[PDB]
Amino acid sequence: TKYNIYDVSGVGVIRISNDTFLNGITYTSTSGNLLGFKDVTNGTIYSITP
Amino acid sequence: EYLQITSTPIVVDCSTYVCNGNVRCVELLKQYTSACKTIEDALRNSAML
Amino acid sequence: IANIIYCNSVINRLRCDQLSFDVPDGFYSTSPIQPVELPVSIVSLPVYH
Amino acid sequence: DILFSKLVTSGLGTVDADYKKCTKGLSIADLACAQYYNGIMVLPGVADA
Amino acid sequence: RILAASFNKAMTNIVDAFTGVNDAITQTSQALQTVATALNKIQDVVNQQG
Ligand SMILES: *[C@@H]1O[C@H](CO)[C@@H](O[C@@H]2O[C@H](CO)[C@@H](O[C@@H]3O[C@H](CO)[C@@H](O)[C@H](O)[C@@H]3O)[C@H](O)[C@H]2NC(C)=O)[C@H](O)[C@H]1NC(C)=O
Ligand SMILES: *[C@@H]1O[C@H](CO)[C@@H](O)[C@H](O)[C@H]1NC(C)=O
Repeated sequence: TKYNIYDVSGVGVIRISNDTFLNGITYTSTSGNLLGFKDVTNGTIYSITP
Repeated sequence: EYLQITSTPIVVDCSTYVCNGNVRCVELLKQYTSACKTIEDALRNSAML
Repeated sequence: IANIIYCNSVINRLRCDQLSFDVPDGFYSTSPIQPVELPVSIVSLPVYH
Repeated sequence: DILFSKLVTSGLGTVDADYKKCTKGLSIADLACAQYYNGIMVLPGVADA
Repeated sequence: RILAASFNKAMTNIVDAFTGVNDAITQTSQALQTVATALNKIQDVVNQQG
């Protein structure tokens, strides 16, 4: 899917996760690409992969 | 006495690094015919030898 | 025109991208074709709106 | 094994990624899987264990 | 007589390996492995220089 998640846009696949990362809502790689995000409601983590 | 006998090989996909899987970028990249081929041949043949 | 090759098969696709009729033995990188019918996903912070 | 533990544990360095792990995406991609998405592939050491 | 005969038979397997008419039986000895290694190395020189 073509996504725009917390104002970061791209194309990838979204999955559910297993992590409980407490800090922040967007997680990025060194290149800057979006690796995951959190829903500021329940708090679930999701992952993003090309 | 210590002597190094190997260096860990690394290969890079030229299209993915430069265009990040964007379908329009890779189409423009294809005019750079001699660019990716030189890079990929250099890294690949080093690993084979 | 001497000879042509259609870029339709998997081996011919690799030959077309490597831009040579003969390909040496080895391990070559490749990327599958992206789907074009692409849904849209949006996540945003609820704010003063 | 003293020469492989007294020396620095290079967990931030070159390690061949488990590609069966990365695309499953059950957890946020680690440093090795992050490199894989940008086209960088580190191959297993030729001087195997 | 044996030293000469084994030498002469070795040369035939070398020349035929360079041409490739014995390519299906090039693993019969690690002496013929060096012929495959040399041809592998030469072809890189002939191609990579341009
Ligand atoms: C130098 O290279 C030569 C070959 O160019 C090596 O000769 C090979 O040595 C092995 C081990 O002795 C031989 O294999 C064994 O042969 C015996 C008898 O047939 C058999 O019982 C074993 O199960 C195994 O097959 C091999 O046939 C022989 N080949 C030739 C062409 O002589 C030699 O070992 C190398 N020497 C050094 C010091 O690196
Ligand atoms: C989920 O994460 C936990 C904590 O890291 C780990 O123990 C477990 O192996 C993970 N589960 C799967 C199925 O990968």
